[PDB]
Amino acid sequence: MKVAVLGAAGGIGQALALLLKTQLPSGSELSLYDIAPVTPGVAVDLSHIPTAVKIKGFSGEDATPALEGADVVLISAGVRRKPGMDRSDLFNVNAGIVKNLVQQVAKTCPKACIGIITNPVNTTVAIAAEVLKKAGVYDKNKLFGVTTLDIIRSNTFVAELKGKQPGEVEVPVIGGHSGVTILPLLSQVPGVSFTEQEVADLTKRIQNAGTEVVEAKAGGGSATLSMGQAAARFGLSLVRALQGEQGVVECAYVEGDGQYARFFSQPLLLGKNGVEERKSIGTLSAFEQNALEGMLDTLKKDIALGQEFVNK
Amino acid sequence: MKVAVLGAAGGIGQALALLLKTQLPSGSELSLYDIAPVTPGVAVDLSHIPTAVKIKGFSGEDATPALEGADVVLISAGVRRKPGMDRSDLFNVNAGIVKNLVQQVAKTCPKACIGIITNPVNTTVAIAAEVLKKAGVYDKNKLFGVTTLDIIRSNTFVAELKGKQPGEVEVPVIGGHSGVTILPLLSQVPGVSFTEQEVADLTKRIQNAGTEVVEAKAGGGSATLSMGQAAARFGLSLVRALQGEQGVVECAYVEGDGQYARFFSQPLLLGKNGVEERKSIGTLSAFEQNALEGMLDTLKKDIALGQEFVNK
Ligand SMILES: NC(=O)c1ccc[n+]([C@@H]2O[C@H](COP(=O)([O-])OP(=O)(O)OC[C@H]3O[C@@H](n4cnc5c(N)ncnc54)[C@H](O)[C@@H]3O)[C@@H](O)[C@H]2O)c1
Ligand SMILES: NC(=O)c1ccc[n+]([C@@H]2O[C@H](COP(=O)([O-])OP(=O)(O)OC[C@H]3O[C@@H](n4cnc5c(N)ncnc54)[C@H](O)[C@@H]3O)[C@@H](O)[C@H]2O)c1
Repeated sequence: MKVAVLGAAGGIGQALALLLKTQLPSGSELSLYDIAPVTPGVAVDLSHIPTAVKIKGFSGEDATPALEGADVVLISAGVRRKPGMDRSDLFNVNAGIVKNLVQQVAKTCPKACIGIITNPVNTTVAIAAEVLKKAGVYDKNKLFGVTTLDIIRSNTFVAELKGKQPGEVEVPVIGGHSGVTILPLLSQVPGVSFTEQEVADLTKRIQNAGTEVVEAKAGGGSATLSMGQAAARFGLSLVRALQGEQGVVECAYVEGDGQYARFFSQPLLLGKNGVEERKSIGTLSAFEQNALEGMLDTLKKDIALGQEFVNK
Repeated sequence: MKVAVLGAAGGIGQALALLLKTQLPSGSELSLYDIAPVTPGVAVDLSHIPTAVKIKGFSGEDATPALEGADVVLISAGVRRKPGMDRSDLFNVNAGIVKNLVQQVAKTCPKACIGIITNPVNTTVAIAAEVLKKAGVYDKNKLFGVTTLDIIRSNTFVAELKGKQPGEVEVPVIGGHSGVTILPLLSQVPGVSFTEQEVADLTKRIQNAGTEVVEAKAGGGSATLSMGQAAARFGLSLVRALQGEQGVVECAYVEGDGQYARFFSQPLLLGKNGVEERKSIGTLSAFEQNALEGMLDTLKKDIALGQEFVNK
């Protein structure tokens, strides 16, 4: 596999880089791209680690070199929010960045699996899809909004509440990636039960976890190291599936049948061509049904904002 | 085990943090300290990763909280060099930082195993030893200059030359950590042979690898991600030995019998009390014997500079 990381010099990009360098299968290639001029030196730094993964870094305005022959592209370029901001407040700086980078992907490697990490994900994934459509090159099985951080956050918060080993708990999370649209499916966590007070409290802690880190960093940024970890998990799942491994399933924000919104995050069976099947969200509790119904008008306004930017 | 990282908000500290969070044994504690006010937020970021390792971060002028009950302390605080500088040029900014932090270690956790990562290591380790002596608390089996990056750099450079799997080659490196005092023992690499031209060229590439990254980053710093990786390897070796694991051996810069200089890096058998035995450097080639003899006056000037700072 070749994996390209666009936005490699940032806080997220460097942590992701470190993890992919040390965890990608033997024989893999990793290319790093960022406009920042330190980027080739980030690749040299990493190239001193003894693993059988070839790494090169690229700088400047053209990402073509990084993108040639890429199977997976992971996009983490863009600005972080400051205390007192919402994710949607990032639209004005980041919409242009994502539009610019996906046109480059559309020209150079239109068959790659593309993971959008750039905030606000609910909207930027729709920007990506519209760009790829205009280029005559959209495949809805190969475009992903990366929501994996919500998953590993829920796993951590549940295990500590319920006295479980953190690596042993997996919770499904559906919806989107904003404070209102993150819905952890706590009724479906095997082997654990929660009171309704535990469900309310946990769901809030999970929805507000991004603002918790932003507040804690005090103007020094948002989640970088945990997000690096989450994105490396998703990327390695993509790579595993693309190499033919069976039964790899991840939740991600993806264009589907539209039963709830155009884009919606749900569990997905991954295969050699991207998403193999979009799995059922299953049976919801009364809390979960209610939370879902309540999020739906905010979700599709997020989507329409993205499509607007590209189509007007 | 409790492991404390002093200098946790820097480029090295954050990569080290990420790796220790994800790789330390279940039941471990990790505390992060830095004067930078973002540090508690670095710990919150990391605390969202689902592993059974407790993490807390501390800021301000007092490191006591981070240091209470620590078994291993890893010091990576200090300034990076810029293009055109030598490691020794960092003495004026970094000597004070190391003196300050080791006095805090001497008060709070005098029985911890201490790894000095701060440059220039040949000199700063001697600063550390003199501080701990003045505090009546020096144990020469528990003070380490961290040279592991020279090792993993050599492993990478050899494997690519000789068509080996990078994870399968281990090369002993003795001496110190400066351009003149890094001596890779290429005559002792099992299963590989080198021409004398290959030995000269490889030894140079290895000695100048730090300047290669500094040049490549263009004022954006020195090696951070690879150094994080190297320090995490050393820290996990320390932890393994302290928990009673057998036959863990690492090269590190350590006060020994003085046959070459006061401090000298050589292979060490690690045990429950720090270094268990200081191993023989073995039989040297004619190149290696010569390189060793030639480095010795520079090494002990490095040492005497450190002792001077503390003792005058
Ligand atoms: N939805 C999610 O779960 C999720 C996850 C991770 C990140 N994100 C978003 O990703 C972005 C990450 O920011 P960060 O924390 O790494 O901040 P950062 O400022 O540390 O990193 C951002 C990088 O983008 C680079 N950059 C800007 N435009 C570029 C372009 N055209 N091409 C390449 N590089 C360019 C910058 O030079 C920088 O290195 C934010 O929008 C964040 O909110 C969202
Ligand atoms: N000998 C080796 O192999 C080796 C290995 C790694 C690092 N080093 C040295 O370690 C230092 C690492 O720099 P970096 O690349 O991370 O640069 P950086 O600037 O990114 O990080 C340094 C950190 O030190 C912090 N700091 C300064 N004084 C502090 C103090 N009193 N206590 C706590 N925090 C404090 C800063 O706020 C910063 O976060 C340099 O001297 C480097 O040359 C040497």
